[PDB]
Amino acid sequence: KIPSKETPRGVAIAEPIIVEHSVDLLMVGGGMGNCGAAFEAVRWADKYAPEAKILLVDKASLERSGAVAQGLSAINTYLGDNNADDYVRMVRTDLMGLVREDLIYDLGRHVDDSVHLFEEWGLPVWIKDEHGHNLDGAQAKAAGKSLRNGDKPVRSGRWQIMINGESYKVIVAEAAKNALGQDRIIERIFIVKLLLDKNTPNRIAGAVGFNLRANEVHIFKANAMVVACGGAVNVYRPRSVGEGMGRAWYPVWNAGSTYTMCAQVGAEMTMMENRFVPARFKDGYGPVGAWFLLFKAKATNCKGEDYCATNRAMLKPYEERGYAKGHVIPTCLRNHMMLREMREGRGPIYMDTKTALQTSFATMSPAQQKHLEAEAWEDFLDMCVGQANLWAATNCAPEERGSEIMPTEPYLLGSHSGCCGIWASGPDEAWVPEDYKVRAANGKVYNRMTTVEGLWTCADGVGASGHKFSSGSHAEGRIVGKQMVRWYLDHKDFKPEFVETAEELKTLIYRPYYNYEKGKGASTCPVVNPEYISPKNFMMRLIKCTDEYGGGVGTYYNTSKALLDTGFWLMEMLEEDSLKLAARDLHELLRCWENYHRLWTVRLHMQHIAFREESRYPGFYYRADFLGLDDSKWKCFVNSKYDPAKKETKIFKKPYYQIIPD
Amino acid sequence: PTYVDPSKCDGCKGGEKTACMYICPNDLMILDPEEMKAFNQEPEACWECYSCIKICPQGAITARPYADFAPMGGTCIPLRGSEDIMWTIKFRNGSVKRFKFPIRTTPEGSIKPFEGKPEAGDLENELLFTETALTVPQVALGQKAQIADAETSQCWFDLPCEGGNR
Ligand SMILES: Cc1cc2nc3c(=O)[nH]c(=O)nc-3n(C[C@H](O)[C@H](O)[C@H](O)COP(=O)(O)OP(=O)(O)OC[C@H]3O[C@@H](n4cnc5c(N)ncnc54)[C@H](O)[C@@H]3O)c2cc1C
Ligand code: SF4
Ligand code: SF4
Repeated sequence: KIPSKETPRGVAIAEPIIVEHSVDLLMVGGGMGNCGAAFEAVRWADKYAPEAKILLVDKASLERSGAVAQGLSAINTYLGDNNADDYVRMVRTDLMGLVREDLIYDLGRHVDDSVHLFEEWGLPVWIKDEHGHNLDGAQAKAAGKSLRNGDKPVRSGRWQIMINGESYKVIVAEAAKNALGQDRIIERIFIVKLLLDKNTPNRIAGAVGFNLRANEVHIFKANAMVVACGGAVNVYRPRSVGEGMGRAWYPVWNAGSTYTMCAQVGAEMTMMENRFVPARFKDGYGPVGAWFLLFKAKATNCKGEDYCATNRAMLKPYEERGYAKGHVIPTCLRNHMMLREMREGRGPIYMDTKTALQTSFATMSPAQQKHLEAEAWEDFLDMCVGQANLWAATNCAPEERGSEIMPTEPYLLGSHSGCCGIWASGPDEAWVPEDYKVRAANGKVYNRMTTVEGLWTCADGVGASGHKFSSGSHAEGRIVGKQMVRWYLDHKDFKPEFVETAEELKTLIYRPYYNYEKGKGASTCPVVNPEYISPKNFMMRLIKCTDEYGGGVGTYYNTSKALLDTGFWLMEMLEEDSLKLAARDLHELLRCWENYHRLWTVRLHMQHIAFREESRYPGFYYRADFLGLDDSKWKCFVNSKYDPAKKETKIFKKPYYQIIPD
Repeated sequence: PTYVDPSKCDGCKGGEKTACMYICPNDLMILDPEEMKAFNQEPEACWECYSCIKICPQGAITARPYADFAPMGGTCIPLRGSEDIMWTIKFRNGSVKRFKFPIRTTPEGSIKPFEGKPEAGDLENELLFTETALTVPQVALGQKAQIADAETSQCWFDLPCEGGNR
């Protein structure tokens, strides 16, 4: 009855074992990024470094881990007939002008090759038949048509292609597995720290983590590594605060690890001020696109009018400066026109699918009607099942009643329609500026390497180069995978060493366990206890602070220097309080470290928006005290570098080089 | 969020992987070893990705749509085969819609990542092992942005305030 007697329900938690690993190439994460990295690295190692120990570690199991967990309905990056210059041009417009164009171009001339590999591996890809009618992957194979055979995909926009990608991730994880084998892949192990070398300055040396199935602290020594662990979600308070805390657009388990693990160790960060707030179906966040273009269903306010047309004037200052001109509005400016309809109470923003369906069903045959309905529903069943559940629940089959649109709480990501992350290195060509190249102590420049020597990142990891999506994420991993094998061979005789001992690392990882053990006697209830703090409560206290002072949903994405300052004041009592986190079981120890990653990132994101004295992303967030954009003082990137020894962050401007014209 | 049907769940007696517990990307599925029944240990952290619902051999796991905004009665049930997936959507009012989609063209566990493909080439160029040539920007510029920095446009000299030698 008394709560402290009740069983913890997680795995166990007890004094950990400590198991070390000496490895040549480490890979932290197993999403789209590292599954590309592993695939590439093995091939180069099998020829040039077959004795080299390669290891991939993942929080979950590789088969389903990451954003592509329930699969996708589209691949959003595929040139094929398109040139990588208009690719850079489009990503620049969408992300408000300030992007690393060399990284985007470099990502362009590699990306299609991954998509071509995917099909070959078993991914069902949609292809136009001959009379311009859609064929699904299974029947495209049956017909004998493929991307390998250059047959032009279905495509719902210059850059995207349609797929039956429910098993997308498992197909990719399979290729990474068969290249590595269940001997270079250890799953169900969460990495928390990242250690850098005791000897040479600014050089990476290792990583610490823990097993989620048994009490073990893992210490990894390494020569070169990728940290690609996705973006940051649940850093801001969501629109559903009960059980709906799990229904976010981007995967709820993205704890902002990639961002903090590297920033914490001295890597130069970039564009952390950038966020992404998508406009999706209310509460379930399912994709809208298909319903709009397959049936011509539009967004209407309480008056039934098109708010895009009504609020055109809002775009004047931007199009005159060349940011939006002629019905090619950036995604952020699209939901900037949405917000005024909301804050002035002319909601709800409504997709009338009822009347839009009954009109389009008149100009289609009964069998042609089943086909366009089955395409549209697949956008949920292949991409976002939670939404289909909501429609099942609310009696909202599109035939009989429409649905609501709502902009989501901010998400921090670099691979999708955002660009916050880590300052990476350009390829080293004539067309790449010198400031865009890192180049190590040995003088050579390795592609996509951080300013920390020997550390790589990709896909959500690298900032200022958004719109990679599931294909670019893989392609970037491939780029890195090679550079790591290349790095190892140039630094073959390294031997890494840490300033901290294995015991010191172990007592750090399990601190929240000791916190709980030493303080549990104080209370009859394990949660309400003055000695420590629950990870679920830490989670809540943070997302509240961020919502109210960092420009979350509650404040209509609005912030200022004053609001941020109050934020920071609470933020660093929370930083202090994190030292007194508590774990009853292994699952709680996981949350304890994830929420600590969640703090460091969301704080850094705010420190960046505090610095940039303009509102570069209107509709995503506003600086109330600096409402408009300013190309005079702020046409550039905003970078930061954390000092480990001095526990100080230095936020500075970093010049932007225009490469692709227009 | 997801829950387990106790009458269907056997706790995975053979092949000592607990399918649900193994697969969950968010570490939410966990087995009670004595009872040989599983559950979701933290339902409010469920992304409702169906990973565990698909992998369950007994089919014991169903999804109750988020209680704090989704009304009762509605449910989605997959049946993921070797090369295809069948969905059945049961509505609150009793309606039923069914679907069938392709998931994979090739057999499970068959990908030979390197078989047939070129061997590793030059460690010093930007070519991946499967590539032979790469595009170079149509027209490439090196135009630095340059930022004014100075907090004033003010000038108190008579002469432009440009060649600021001191
Ligand atoms: C709802 C939504 C819809 C999307 N639709 C499309 C689309 O239509 N087309 C398209 O091309 N792309 C789409 N994407 C975007 C695409 O999924 C991402 O760009 C891509 O998955 C990013 O891959 P990643 O490298 O960041 O790794 P992710 O796939 O994000 O996975 C991260 C990996 O890191 C691991 N990890 C996390 N933390 C740790 C830890 N600290 N220690 C060890 N491992 C850790 C996780 O286990 C996971 O395996 C969509 C994404 C979302 C979720
Ligand atoms: S996979 Fe299914 S049968 Fe096995 S333990 Fe989980 S819920 Fe029970
Ligand atoms: S639906 Fe997905 S995230 Fe939720 S418990 Fe099942 S496997 Fe985990």
